[PDB]
Amino acid sequence: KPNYALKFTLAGHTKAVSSVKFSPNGEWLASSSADKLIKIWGAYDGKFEKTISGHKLGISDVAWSSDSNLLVSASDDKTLKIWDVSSGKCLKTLKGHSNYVFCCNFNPQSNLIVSGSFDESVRIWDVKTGKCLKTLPAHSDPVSAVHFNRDGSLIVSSSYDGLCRIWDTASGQCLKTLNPPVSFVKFSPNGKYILAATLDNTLKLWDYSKGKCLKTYTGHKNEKYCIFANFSVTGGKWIVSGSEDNLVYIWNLQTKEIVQKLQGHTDVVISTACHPTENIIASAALENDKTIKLWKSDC
Ligand SMILES: Cc1nc(F)ccc1-c1cc(Cn2ccn(C)c2=N)cc(C(=O)NCc2ccc(Cl)c(Cl)c2)c1
Repeated sequence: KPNYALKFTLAGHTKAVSSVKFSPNGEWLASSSADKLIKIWGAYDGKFEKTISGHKLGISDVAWSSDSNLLVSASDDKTLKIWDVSSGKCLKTLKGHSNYVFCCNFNPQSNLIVSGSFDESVRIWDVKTGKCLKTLPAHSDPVSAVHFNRDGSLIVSSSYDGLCRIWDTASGQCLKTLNPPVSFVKFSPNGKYILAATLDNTLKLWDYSKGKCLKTYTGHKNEKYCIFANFSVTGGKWIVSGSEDNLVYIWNLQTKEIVQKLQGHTDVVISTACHPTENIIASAALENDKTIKLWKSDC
């Protein structure tokens, strides 16, 4: 069992925190917020580094490029923005969605960005030009998550419509459809499995090639919000997720037993992230809390 303990509470956002992500080189934590700002924090000392501003409405999501130099943010102003982290400057504004942009990610090469929107579409953008390359009529309800697999050849998307769809990046064509609302989806690190959250207090680990569910994780509270979930792989093999009972849940991946519930937040833990090399979790909560917490375990 892990023994995550609170190391830092990061305060500064003035509305709900929407997403936290560690940079791939492990050095930074980025946070987005309904307060229209991105904040950058030291991953190991918790130290506030800078605020990045420019969006006209709340930010739902942020994601890092592979070299840790760029960020992309998704916003209720219906755009995404590409940021140079070291200068804080907006490089591109990605325009095209007809409703709030909810989720975003770079591919491993980081020449592409994928986005999902309340307009029920998934878009694929060129990082260099900022132009939309493809619009996928992906779903029949808001898109809750978008994720590239390990080499970027595939995109997985999820939606309130209850579907999880896998797309061929190069052509935009749908390869597989896996119905309670699906509130989150992500590829496993090797790209073989998919972790999917549904709004019936349930996480499931699917085999992608087989199209069958392998494990089911329950005990948390998730019926209203799209809550990030993670594979923790630096120590023991865990599943990590937030919860609407203000706790961070950690399951043993193989046995599906809840092995730790992290107490401290005073609102829904909407986002969790796992550090790329250290046994460190970042968690962030909604507007009655507005803080980010950094936790460290020996295993
Ligand atoms: C707090 C905040 N502030 C802003 F300014 C803008 C957005 C948000 C926000 C963030 C998250 C976490 N998050 C973000 C990206 N990703 C992949 C996530 N999991 C979730 C929600 C949510 O649950 N909103 C209702 C809802 C229910 C069902 C569906 Cl289907 C959808 Cl799409 C949304 C809202």
